[PDB]
Amino acid sequence: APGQTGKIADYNYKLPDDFTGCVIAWNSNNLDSKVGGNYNYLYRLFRKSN
Amino acid sequence: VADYSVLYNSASFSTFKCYGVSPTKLNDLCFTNVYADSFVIRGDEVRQI
Repeated sequence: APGQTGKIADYNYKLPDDFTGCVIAWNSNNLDSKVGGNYNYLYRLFRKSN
Repeated sequence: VADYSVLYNSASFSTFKCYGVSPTKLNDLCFTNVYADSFVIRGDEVRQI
């Protein structure tokens, strides 16, 4: 959301302070639950800047 | 000297509400003193404080 910082807020993907739109979140624990541990979902860690 | 940059970095923090100032800006300002009040409460009343 515009107004948060963290691994999920800036280190991966940022929302602008003048953003207008709609975020959508829903429970995809059915398909995403992979017996293989679904480790194909990555993200950059702690980038030196924002 | 407090490493306020890295204390914020531990992902264990599930309810991190910095009413005082923004978290990343904890690094620059110089604190006159500090209160460190620690305890444990219910999982429901986490945001009653």
